[PDB]
Amino acid sequence: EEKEILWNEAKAFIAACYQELGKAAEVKDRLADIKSEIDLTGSYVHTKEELEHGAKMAWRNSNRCIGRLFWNSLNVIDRRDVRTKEEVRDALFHHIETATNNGKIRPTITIFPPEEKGEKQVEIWNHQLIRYAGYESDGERIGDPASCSLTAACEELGWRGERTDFDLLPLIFRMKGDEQPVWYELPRSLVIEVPITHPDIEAFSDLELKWYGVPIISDMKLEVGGIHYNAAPFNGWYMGTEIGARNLADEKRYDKLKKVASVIGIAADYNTDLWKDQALVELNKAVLHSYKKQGVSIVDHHTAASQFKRFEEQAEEAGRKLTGDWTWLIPPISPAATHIFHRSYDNSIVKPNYFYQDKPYE
Amino acid sequence: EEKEILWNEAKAFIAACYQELGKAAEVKDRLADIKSEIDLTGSYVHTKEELEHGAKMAWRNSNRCIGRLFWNSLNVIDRRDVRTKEEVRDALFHHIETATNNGKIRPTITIFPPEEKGEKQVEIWNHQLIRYAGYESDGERIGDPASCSLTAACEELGWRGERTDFDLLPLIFRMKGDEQPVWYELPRSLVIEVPITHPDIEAFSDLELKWYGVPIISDMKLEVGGIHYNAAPFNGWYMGTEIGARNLADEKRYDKLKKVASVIGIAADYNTDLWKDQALVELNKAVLHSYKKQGVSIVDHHTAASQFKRFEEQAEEAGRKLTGDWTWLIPPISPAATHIFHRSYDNSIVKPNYFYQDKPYE
Ligand code: HEM
Ligand code: HEM
Ligand SMILES: Cc1cc(N)nc(CCc2cncc(CCc3cc(C)nc(N)c3)c2)c1
Ligand SMILES: Cc1cc(N)nc(CCc2cncc(CCc3cc(C)nc(N)c3)c2)c1
Ligand SMILES: C[C@H](O)[C@H](O)[C@H]1CNc2nc(N)[nH]c(=O)c2N1
Ligand SMILES: C[C@H](O)[C@H](O)[C@H]1CNc2nc(N)[nH]c(=O)c2N1
Ligand SMILES: [Cl-]
Ligand SMILES: [Cl-]
Repeated sequence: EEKEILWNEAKAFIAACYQELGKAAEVKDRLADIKSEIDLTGSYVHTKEELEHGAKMAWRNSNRCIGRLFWNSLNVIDRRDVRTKEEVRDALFHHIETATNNGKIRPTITIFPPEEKGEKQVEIWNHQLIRYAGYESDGERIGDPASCSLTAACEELGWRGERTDFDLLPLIFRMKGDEQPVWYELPRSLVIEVPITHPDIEAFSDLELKWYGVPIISDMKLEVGGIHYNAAPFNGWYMGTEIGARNLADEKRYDKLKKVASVIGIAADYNTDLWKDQALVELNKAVLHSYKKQGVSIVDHHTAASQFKRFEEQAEEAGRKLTGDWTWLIPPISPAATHIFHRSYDNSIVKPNYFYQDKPYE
Repeated sequence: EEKEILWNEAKAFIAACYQELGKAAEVKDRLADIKSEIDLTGSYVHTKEELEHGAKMAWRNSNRCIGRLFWNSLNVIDRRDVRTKEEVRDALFHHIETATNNGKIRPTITIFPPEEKGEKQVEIWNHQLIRYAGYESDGERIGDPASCSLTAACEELGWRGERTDFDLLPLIFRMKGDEQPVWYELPRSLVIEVPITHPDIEAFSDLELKWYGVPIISDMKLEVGGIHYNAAPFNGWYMGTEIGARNLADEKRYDKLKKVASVIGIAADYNTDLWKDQALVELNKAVLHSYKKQGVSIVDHHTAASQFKRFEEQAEEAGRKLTGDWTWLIPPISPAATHIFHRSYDNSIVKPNYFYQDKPYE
């Protein structure tokens, strides 16, 4: 039953992948080899080209990603050879280091062994390799509320945070065979952080805001040709809105708009003053300014939308059918100022692709 | 064939309408009367209660409307008795006058005779009873580009605009039997306009911006129980974003962001400065300020979203299933600051409702 699914997804992937690579003739043989490998081993193994390209195709088919223009420049690290929790840990450390690149962020994915019989070889508990801890107890909210579950789950296993608003969560993952996951404290020399300051408002530094430079997603499954790489952390650079309009602005997150309104010298009393809208912009101006001033890669939503437009154009020219999720593609600040707002997108799911998978804890 | 459709939509509407009104017992008889009326006349006629309520239900089911909270306070004018183009003209004049109410805008709908055999008795060419003319010739763009087709169609019939950026388009509609539509110049004493000024920036008045106070939609069909009221102009007040983030901001409209950026003293050179986002807010602050300062009703998107939330709550409490269009419900400025952004809506179409119908010209 399962070997039928795997076989059909393999035929589809190889025939398409080799067509884009220009190896349409090599399809016939590679198919037969796969047919035997699935017949005997129950699962086939990707070549380095198939894996590297399949990961690039997956990014290209991420309907909710606005930065898909550079899908073909994805730096792919093949760590399907790891067996010990030290190799995995070091691989995670390396990914952070190489992807950060002193600030010149490289879109990188590290690929660990896939699910064998649906059985995870590696199980990463982090949603992002670099994230801030969250604490909620006695009506006291500290840090990132979105990380409350993982933080508590980490603290159930002997980890303890300093209870600042920006405690670096440890790398926590579980091996196949192990009943409990292990956790490792993040070497702070590997983590670039950016303090948020305003280009013309010196009082903005009184807010003492900051964020990590590199978003490394580690809660999604890379699916390539029937093979399920559940542990494949990937990263790009930030679109400024993600930090200033969601992470630091949301009431369910850092909730900083009232404090931002105070330091910029506007009242936060009346809706018709649009103080939230005004605070949102200045905060986002501060974020972009701070990242550029530090030398950490970042993109504004207007530039990102322009890049995504070229991606649309590039897609049509290559004969590729375009897919996208309008609700996620539009930026949370001035969405009507982008071309994305004024056109529709097909939200059909095309494989290879990245799929969200629920965490073992909460 | 048709009389089957009309009969089923009549059963559904009357049984539901009379249930909400508390006249569930009167359903049985009224149904039978309708059954005979459709049998003989080919179409039935609504009572004043059924029409008034059906129009309120239609507003309540407008998935793309954020201001549905006050659906039950809709002022319904029943002008199904008009026969001459003077009665229709005066009815249109009256609607404008009563709905404006010196600035205290009343949500009002004027209902003209429905399509008889699918044949329109009245055919309104305006998209809004009050709108600005648009001119495009010799690379010269004047007025509202969205109104270019109608403006040219009006000028084909002897009308001529002064070619300012805010020429009031004439009321233009066609009668059943007439081959051509008639046009009437709008009595300017009936039209409230609001000059746009900034609360703290005196240089904003140098832009010489303004907009009409009342949006009166006249391009949609009111469908109530199988009956098609193609000509039923309705109005509410403005949500500030509609004027400042779409009408005056869009490149395909008035395209004022660069000029707004200049008068507020910011550079319009770099994307990372977020000058578009910053200009958008200040322009929208100016719009809300100008309407409140003049005494013309208006709502900000934050207040509107709060009102729409009560509508959601009211819906659940009444046992009513909620329907909405997320893509239209979110405001084009700071959408993530509203609850609407963080929840989903069923975009199912429930009747009675308002349906868009293409204009006879372009
Ligand atoms: C080059 C820098 C990149 C930028 C600026 C970017 C931008 C974004 C943004 C803004 C989102 C939506 C976040 C939200 O508002 O919720 C997103 C989603 C996503 N991006 Fe990208 N992205 C980048 C690189 C990548 C890379 C390298 C991959 C993987 C190969 C990727 C795959 C995805 C996926 C899978 C999602 C959806 C995640 C989910 O389910 O929520 N992106 N991207
Ligand atoms: C009370 C004041 C009202 C406000 C503030 C309001 C607000 C809005 C807004 C913002 C939109 C979307 C416009 C856009 O962004 O494209 C909308 C759409 C709509 N509203 Fe309302 N509305 C109001 C009253 C009414 C009334 C009185 C009716 C009719 C009974 C109505 C029916 C609709 C319909 C049918 C649409 C969709 C029109 C289309 O197809 O584009 N609304 N409303
Ligand atoms: C590679 C990459 C780059 C970038 N700039 N942003 C992202 C998205 C980051 C991101 C941040 N916060 C939240 C999410 C979504 C979380 C999420 C949660 C659930 C339940 N289902 C989903 N499909 C997704 C994504 C990814
Ligand atoms: C009663 C009412 C109040 C209000 N504040 N806004 C509206 C919507 C006004 C409005 C302005 N510009 C454009 C539109 C949509 C035009 C439109 C165009 C097409 C092709 N299909 C549609 N369904 C709709 C609506 C209606
Ligand atoms: C494709 C997209 O859903 C469509 O163009 C919607 C987007 N949201 C919108 N929002 C508003 N206010 N008005 C519109 O016409 C639209 N159009
Ligand atoms: C219901 C709604 O479509 C859903 O919550 C979407 C809206 N758009 C979004 N946009 C972003 N950036 N992130 C999200 O998680 C969502 N969620
Ligand atoms: Cl993030
Ligand atoms: Cl309008």
